[PDB]
Amino acid sequence: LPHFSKDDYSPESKGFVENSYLRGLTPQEFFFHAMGGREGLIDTAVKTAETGYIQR
Amino acid sequence: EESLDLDLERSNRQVWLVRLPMFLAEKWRDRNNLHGQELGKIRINKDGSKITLLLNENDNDSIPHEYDLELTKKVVENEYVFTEQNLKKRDRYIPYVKTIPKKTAIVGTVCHECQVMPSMNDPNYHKIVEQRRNIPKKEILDYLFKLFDEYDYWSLKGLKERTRQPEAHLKECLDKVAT
Amino acid sequence: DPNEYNEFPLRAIPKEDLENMRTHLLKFQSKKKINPVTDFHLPVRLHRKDTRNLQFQLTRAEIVQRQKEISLRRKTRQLKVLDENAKKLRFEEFYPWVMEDFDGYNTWVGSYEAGNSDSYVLLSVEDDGSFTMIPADKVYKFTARNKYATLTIDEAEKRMDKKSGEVPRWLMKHLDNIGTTTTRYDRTRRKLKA
Amino acid sequence: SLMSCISVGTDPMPIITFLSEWGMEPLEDYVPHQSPDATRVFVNGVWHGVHRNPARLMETLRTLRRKGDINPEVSMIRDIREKELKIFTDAGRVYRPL
Amino acid sequence: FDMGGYFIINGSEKVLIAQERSAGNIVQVFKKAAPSPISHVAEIRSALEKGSRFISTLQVKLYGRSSARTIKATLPYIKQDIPIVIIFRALGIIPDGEILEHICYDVNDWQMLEMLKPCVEDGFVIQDRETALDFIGRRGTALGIKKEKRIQYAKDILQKEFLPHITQLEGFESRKAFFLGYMINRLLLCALDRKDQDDRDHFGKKRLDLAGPLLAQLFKTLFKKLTKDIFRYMQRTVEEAHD
Amino acid sequence: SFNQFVDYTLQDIICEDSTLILEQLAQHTTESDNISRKYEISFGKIYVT
Amino acid sequence: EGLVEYIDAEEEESILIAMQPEDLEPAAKRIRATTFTHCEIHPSMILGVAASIIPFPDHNQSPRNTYQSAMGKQAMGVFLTN
Amino acid sequence: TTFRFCRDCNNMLYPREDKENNRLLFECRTCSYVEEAGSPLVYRHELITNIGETAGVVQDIGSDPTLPRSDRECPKCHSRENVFFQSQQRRKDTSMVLFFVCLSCSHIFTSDQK
Ligand SMILES: [Zn+2]
Ligand SMILES: [Zn+2]
Repeated sequence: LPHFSKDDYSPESKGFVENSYLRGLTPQEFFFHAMGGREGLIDTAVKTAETGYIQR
Repeated sequence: EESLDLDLERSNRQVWLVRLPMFLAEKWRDRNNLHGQELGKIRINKDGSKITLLLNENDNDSIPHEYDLELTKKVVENEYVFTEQNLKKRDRYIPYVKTIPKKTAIVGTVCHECQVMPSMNDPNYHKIVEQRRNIPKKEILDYLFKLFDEYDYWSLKGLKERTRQPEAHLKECLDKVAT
Repeated sequence: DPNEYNEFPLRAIPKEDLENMRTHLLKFQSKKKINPVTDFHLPVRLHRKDTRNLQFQLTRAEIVQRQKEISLRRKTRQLKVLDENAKKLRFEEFYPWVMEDFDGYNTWVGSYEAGNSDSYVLLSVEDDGSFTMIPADKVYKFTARNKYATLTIDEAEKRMDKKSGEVPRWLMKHLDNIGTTTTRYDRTRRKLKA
Repeated sequence: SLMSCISVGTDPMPIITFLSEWGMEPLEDYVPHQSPDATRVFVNGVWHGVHRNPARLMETLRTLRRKGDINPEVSMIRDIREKELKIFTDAGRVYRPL
Repeated sequence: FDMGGYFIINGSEKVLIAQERSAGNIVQVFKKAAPSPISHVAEIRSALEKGSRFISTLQVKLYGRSSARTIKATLPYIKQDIPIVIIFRALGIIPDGEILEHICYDVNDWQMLEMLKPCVEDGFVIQDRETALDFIGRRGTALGIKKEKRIQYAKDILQKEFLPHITQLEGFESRKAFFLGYMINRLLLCALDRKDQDDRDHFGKKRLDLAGPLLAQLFKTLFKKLTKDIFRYMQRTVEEAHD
Repeated sequence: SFNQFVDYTLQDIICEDSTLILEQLAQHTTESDNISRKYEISFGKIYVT
Repeated sequence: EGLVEYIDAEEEESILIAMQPEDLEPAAKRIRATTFTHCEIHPSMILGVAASIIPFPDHNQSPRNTYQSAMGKQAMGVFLTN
Repeated sequence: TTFRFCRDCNNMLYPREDKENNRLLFECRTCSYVEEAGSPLVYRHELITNIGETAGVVQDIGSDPTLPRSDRECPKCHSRENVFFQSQQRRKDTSMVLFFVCLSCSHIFTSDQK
C-alpha cells in the first residue's frame, strides 16, 4: 500500500490489525479489513449458485 | 544532352549539420530570407568545446540573441551530402525503367553536428516556453447503298445519325433491302 | 572572440539556383569508413530503379559488352481522398535510389526515412570561406546489397520447409561449389571474360 | 471516492516538441553501445527516443506542471529501476488530489 | 440542489454509467498454461480515435517448455505466424548483430543470446528485405498484377495497418523495429524469469469510458452511416437534379 | 466529459472526414472530351443551438 | 503555484504518502521514514457517497458497512424541493 | 559461449570443422570469411541458474524516495547512510538477502552470515 517504504514484512505493513473495535482502526488496517470481508462476500455469491445446481 | 554521371570533386568539402529549434528553422527556411546576408556571428573557443551564437539584432528581440550552440557530435563519419538539379535538354536487360537521373552532385562530407539552444538568461528565452504552453424514299434508298458500301456492319445508331429522319420510315426502308 | 577561426557568418545560396534542384542526404550502413569516389569502379550512375529481382539485373560493363557484341466501364467510382504531397511522395519513392560502380562489383540501395529531415539544415564552408546556407529537404539511408551472392526464393522455401531437423550448415557454400547463384560481380567478370 | 476525478485527455504534441527541445536522441540514430545506459522515453505508449540525463528532465517537468504550463491531468513516472520515463495524457484516467 | 449531469429522454431522466476496459496501447505479458504449446505471449492492443474501431490486435508467441525454442509473431492479415527475423528483414534490417542490438541492450549478458540463437538459425533462409517481404499472408482480397505477392502490397500492409500507433505514414521503419525489439525484450524477460508475470487487476492499466467517449462512438458510427448514404443519391442522380 | 465532447471532438470528427468528391472528367473516353465536372461536397465549421 | 498535485493511479508506484500532516513530520486511547513527498489530504476521503454516512465506520465490521451502503439507497426522506 | 560475428558482415560465425588439420574454424556463412576459434567449447546449457540477485544497479539509486534507509556503514567509506533492498531476481525460491548500497562510496555490500 503506498504509505510505506519498499520491502517490508513487519506485520502492520502487511496487514496485522493489531487494534480493536473499541479503539477503531487506523486507515490502512481499515482497508485490509475491507479486503477480507469482500473475499467472504464473493465466495458466498459463487458457492450459492453452484450448490443450487448440484442439489437439483 | 549532358553526361549521365555524378559530380565528384566536391567530395572533399567540410559540411556542418545543425539541429535547429523550430521557430528558428521557420525563420531560416524562408524564400524572402536567403539573400546572402549575415544575421549572426559564431564564436568557437581556442580550445573548442563551447560555442555561443552571437545573433545580431535583425531578429528584433522576439527571439533571443545569445544561443548556446551545443556540438552534439564532434567527429562524424560515413556522411556525404549531395544535390540533384534537373538536367539540360539472362542478358535481356531492360534499358529504360524510366529512371531519370538528373544532375547529381556531391558537395561535401560532415564532421560535426551541433544543436542551437537559446541561452535561458535572455528574456525571449523561456518566454518561448510559455509561448509553447499557450499554443424522301428514293433518295435515302440510294444514300443507304453508299452507306453500307462505306461499312457493311453499319449499325442502326450509325444509321440514325447518318439520316436524321423519321425513324419508323427509316426502319421500314432498311429491312426491305438488307440488314 | 579573436579571429582564431574562419569567422564568416552565413552567405546564403543563389535563389535562382535554388529552383529546380533538391539536395538530399546520403547515409551508409557499415562500421568501416566508405569513400566511393576512391573505392568505386567509376563511372557511377546513381539511378532510381525498381529492385525486383536485382540478382538477375544489369551490370553496366556487361551491358556495354553486350551492346558491342550486338553492334466495360462502371461509370461510377469514388476516390477516397489522400494528401497530394503524401501521394506524390508515394509516387517518388515507389522506386528507391540505387548507385553502383561501372563493374557492378559493389552496389548500394537507398531508402527513405522520415525522422527529422525538416529540422536539419546544412552549413558548408566553401573554398573562399563562404558559409553556404542550405535547408536540407530529405535524407536517404543506403545499405550494401548482394555483396555475398544472395540465395533465392524458391529453393529458400524448400530449405525453410520443415523437411529437415536442421538445414545444412554449409548449404550456401555447397551451392556455391556446385556453381549456382553467383554474385553480380562474378556475373560481370564472366561476361567480361567471355 | 469523494475527491476522485477523471482525465479528459490533452494533445501530446506540445509535450513532444518541448521534450525534443530539452535534449533527446530521436530513435533514428540511437545506438545501444554509445549510450549503454540512457533512458527510454514513452508518451502514451509510443516510444519517442532515448535521453541521457533523466533527473533534470523529471524535475523540470514537475516544475512545469506545477507552474501550470501543462494540463495537470498529465502524469509522469520515472521508473528509476528500469531506465524508463512515461508520459500519459489520454482521457479516462482516475486521479485524486494530494 | 439538483446538480445533475443527466439527460431527458421522452421525459424520463436517464443517466450514463462509466464503463471500463483495459488500457489500450500498452504492453502485457502472459503465462498460458502448460498443456498448450505456447508458454508466454505478449499483447498489444491499439486504437486511433476511432476510425472503423481500430482493433488491430497483435501477438508475440513463444513455443515449448529445449528444441521448440522459437518466436513466432502473429500479424493481420498474415494467416500464419512468422518467425521474427523475417519481420526484421521486412522492416529492413539485414545484419544479425543489429537485429540483436534491436532486441537486447546489454551486450555483456548472453542468456538471451543463447535464447535467441534458434530464431537466428530460422532466419538463415532469407538474406534480403523484399525476399522477406514476399512471404504469403494471402487472406484476401483478389491479387492484381502479381507474381506471388506484391512486395508493394506487403509493404503497404506493414505501413498502413501494422501497429497503428507510433506512425502510419510512410517512413518510420526503424521506429517500428525498435518498438518490436522492446516488445521481444519484455517477453523474453518474462520467460527468462528475471521479471515477474504481469497483472491485470492493477487499476492504472484500466481507463474509464464516460459520456464524451460514448457519444463519440455513437456519433462516429452514425456519421459514417450518414456519409455512405450521402454518397448514395449523388452518384445515382444521373438524371436531374442537384437537390 | 460532455463539455469536452461539445467544444471539441465534434468539429474534429467532422473535419477528419469532411471531403466527398465526384469530379467527373469523362469516366470513359469521349464525350469529346469532356471537362472535369467537379461535383464536390465538403463540410466546414459546425454550429450548435 | 504548486500546493496540491493531481496524482493518477500509477505514480503511487513512484511516491510516498503520509497519513497525518504530523505523523512523521516532526522528527489508553489508540495505537497509531523521513523521505515523504506527499501527504494525503484527509484519510476519511477514501470513502464513497453512501459510506460517508455511516457514523464511526472504523468501529465495526466491514460487511456491515457493505449492507448499510446497500440499504441506504432504499431509504426515504425528501429527494428534491420542487 | 558468447557469439563472435563476422567482422566483414555482421553475422555470427558458425562452427565448422577442418577435415584434415582438425581445427575449430568459425566460418561466416554469409560471406566466406573464416576464423580460428580458441577453445573446443562450443555449446553450453546451464540446466540450473542461480544468478540475478543484484540486478539493475543504476548510478543514482538514492534519488528514489521509496527505498528505505538504515545505519550500517559502507566498509569502504564508513558513511553511516546507506540504502538496502530485496534481491531482484524474483523467483519462488530466492532468499531474504539484503543488499546494502551506500550513496557516499557508491558501493554495494551484502550481509551474508555463512
Ligand atoms: Zn561474413
Ligand atoms: Zn563505503
